[PDB]
Amino acid sequence: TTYADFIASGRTGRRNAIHD
Amino acid sequence: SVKEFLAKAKEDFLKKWENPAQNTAHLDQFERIKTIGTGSFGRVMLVKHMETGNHYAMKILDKQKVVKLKQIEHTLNEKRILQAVNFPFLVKLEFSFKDNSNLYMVMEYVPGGEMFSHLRRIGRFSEPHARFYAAQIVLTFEYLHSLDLIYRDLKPENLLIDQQGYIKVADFGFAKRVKGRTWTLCGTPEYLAPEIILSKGYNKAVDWWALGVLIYEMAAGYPPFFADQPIQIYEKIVSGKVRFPSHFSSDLKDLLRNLLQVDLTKRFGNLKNGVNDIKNHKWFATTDWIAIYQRKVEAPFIPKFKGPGDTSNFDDYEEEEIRVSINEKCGKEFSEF
Ligand SMILES: C[C@@H](N)[C@H]1CC[C@H](C(=O)Nc2ccncc2)CC1
Repeated sequence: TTYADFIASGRTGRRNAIHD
Repeated sequence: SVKEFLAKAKEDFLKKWENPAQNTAHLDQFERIKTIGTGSFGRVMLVKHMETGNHYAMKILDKQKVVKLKQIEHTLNEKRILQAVNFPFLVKLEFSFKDNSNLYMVMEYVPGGEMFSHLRRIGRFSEPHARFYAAQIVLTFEYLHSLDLIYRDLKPENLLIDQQGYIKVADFGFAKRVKGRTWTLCGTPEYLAPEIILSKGYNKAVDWWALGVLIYEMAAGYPPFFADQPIQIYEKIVSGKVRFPSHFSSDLKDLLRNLLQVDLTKRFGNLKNGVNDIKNHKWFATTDWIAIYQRKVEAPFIPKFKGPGDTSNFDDYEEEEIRVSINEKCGKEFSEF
């Protein structure tokens, strides 16, 4: 499932802003 | 009456914008207790004001780290904007000051935690729960945008839950007052509008796209575009094919398709009718906008409160010393702070 795909991913923690 | 609220609100904002509050406390007035947050630059600590016994949350930025990250102008934006604004769902700046090494912004302490932490734990919010929060963001953006402010980093991580279950938006590190278009590549990968990824020159509409991302993530438990690495996320965004969970009501989907709209002539919030395109949507037909503003609606979730100064609704963080050099760093770069 999509939920399972997410939970197994590296981006379920707090996400940092980006910048160049 | 919304027009009239916002005109008076603009007059209030302008006085503070043109004449910012500056140097209204000192580090030694506070007892640092615990680090309750990191990023996107610096860190935020629970502190206690000796003279009142009040608790606050103090953001500290290292001026040298800000310079290295080319965040000088953004940091000046952040503090100049935050000191000027005033809306029920915006975290309040109580004091700001600086010393030889750091910049400090002491906000009100919002004990309830980040929305992110509750969303991840519970998994997803019900549509009514998500709509309650989404309405708050809609009105906050209505307010910021009327001031020519673009927020540029909406995500659950930045939304604090107060003791009454309502939101405070925190972290104005990328907020900017701009009338036309702007080009800086900033925000968080999952929440970027395609026009930012495509380096196009954009406006307040990026915030309405990001609202689309948020609502979806609150309702689904995951964001509409996710992958292990940001470039993979950007690819999914610029295709713009979004799949909704079968549990999403047909109204929710139709809201979201108009928010997660690559085409700026069709994306809600941007059009001739402005924010009413959102407010008068059928997903929002049960929403009492005036009652949301006045904090009269009953919150679907009220966080546990173990006492003043309790931090158990936040994660634990590595504690770093506050070093204050004997020599002034970056005096001229931060002179207006
Ligand atoms: C994830 C980052 N963009 C950032 C979100 C807001 C957070 C904060 O100010 N927290 C806070 C403020 C006031 N009271 C309690 C917590 C700091 C970390």
